[PDB]
Amino acid sequence: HYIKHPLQNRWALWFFKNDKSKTWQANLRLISKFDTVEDFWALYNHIQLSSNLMPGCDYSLFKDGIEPMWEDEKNKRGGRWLITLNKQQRRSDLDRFWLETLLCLIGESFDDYSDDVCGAVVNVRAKGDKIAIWTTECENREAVTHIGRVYKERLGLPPKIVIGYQSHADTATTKNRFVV
Amino acid sequence: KKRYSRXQLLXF
Ligand SMILES: C[n+]1cn([C@@H]2O[C@H](COP(=O)(O)OP(=O)(O)OP(=O)(O)O)[C@@H](O)[C@H]2O)c2nc(N)[nH]c(=O)c21
Repeated sequence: HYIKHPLQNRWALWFFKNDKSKTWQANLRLISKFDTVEDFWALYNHIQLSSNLMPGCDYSLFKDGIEPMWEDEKNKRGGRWLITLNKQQRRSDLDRFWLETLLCLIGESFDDYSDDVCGAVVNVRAKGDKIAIWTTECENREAVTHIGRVYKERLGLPPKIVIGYQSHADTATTKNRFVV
Repeated sequence: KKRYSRXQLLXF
């Protein structure tokens, strides 16, 4: 209890402020970095909930040294598992899904495919909120599909409900490379 | 290597 509990990885929380007068990259803001469980909660418990963000804003949680953008060396050959949520329940459920996603990352829930995880992003959007897990290599089928399945399970989505993975290259130029 | 379950993370 008196000693801090180390995480496997150091993580960085980023915030994207919707400001149309600036370039996309200039609207990114590094909030803080942490590498223990206690320091995660100290950060999480004292920042604004996703459900209280303005539309067009994002939070991103990425491994230290990976910027939360397509162009990063660790993202550019990769892709995302994308979850698009109904608007009605944002007040009720966005925060829960985002926290569950954060806990998957920091707890290293993806087993032997932890190295493939880059981070996660929540987009607060008028057309529907999105949460996604970003991975490093779209060609790594085993890793991508394991991460997908574990993530789907941790969100509680049933067997019927299929989610899709798309490469960042395809998004930035959309079909699913993989589904689980 | 360093893994935590959801319940171990939440009890903090
Ligand atoms: C994640 N991302 C988003 N953008 C820019 O922000 C725009 C919106 O991308 P968005 O991810 O915010 O999706 P949104 O829901 O707002 O719109 P969608 O395209 O209909 O899903 C993109 O068209 C890019 O101009 C990005 N621009 C750069 N350079 N790098 C990135 O990683 C990046």
